[PDB]
Amino acid sequence: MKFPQLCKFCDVRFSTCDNQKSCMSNCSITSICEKPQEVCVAVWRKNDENITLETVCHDPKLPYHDFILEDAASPKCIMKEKKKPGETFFMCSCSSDECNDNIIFSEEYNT
Amino acid sequence: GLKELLKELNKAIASGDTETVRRILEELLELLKEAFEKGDYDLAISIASMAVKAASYIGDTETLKELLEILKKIKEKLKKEGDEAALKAVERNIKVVEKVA
Repeated sequence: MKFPQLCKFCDVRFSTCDNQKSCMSNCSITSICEKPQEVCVAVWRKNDENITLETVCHDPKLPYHDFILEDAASPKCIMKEKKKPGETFFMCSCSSDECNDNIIFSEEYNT
Repeated sequence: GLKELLKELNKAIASGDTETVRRILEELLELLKEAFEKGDYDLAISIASMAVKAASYIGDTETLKELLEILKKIKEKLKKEGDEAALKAVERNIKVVEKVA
């Protein structure tokens, strides 16, 4: 028996996340996932000037927004772009607690 | 503060440090009572999620039953409120706890 992940789970919210290497979800609800196999998911969408961020739990056996989850086993929510007409769409999935609170578009590097 | 407590909780669970888990659980329960009494139900749900994990790890059935009780109170309030994500979260947490309390 596996204790489920804890995830941000605000569903779809308006967001200020834009032109940033990483963003905090600004979601005030951390839920236990219902099912032990579920992972955390974040979906960032920009349609014209309207930015949304969706935070949920999801079973990676299933598509989400008709896309297959990528590297759901990763502890970090690494955003990747998907092809969606009429908007900019990025998604990530991850398997550490509250990992969809810290959405990563790019890392910082020591040089 | 709560992000750091979660990090510390998971480090302790991973390493078998039951004493740290028990200490963090006590802190979470205090934070939960404060959030609940202030009517900050999103925060209360959030804290409760963490407390349920900690109490589960150490097998603290009595605390799990206390958490179920406070979650049911939160649900009673949110049923009236029209914040669907919060209501769904409290309900999701109740179903998880009901496996162990």
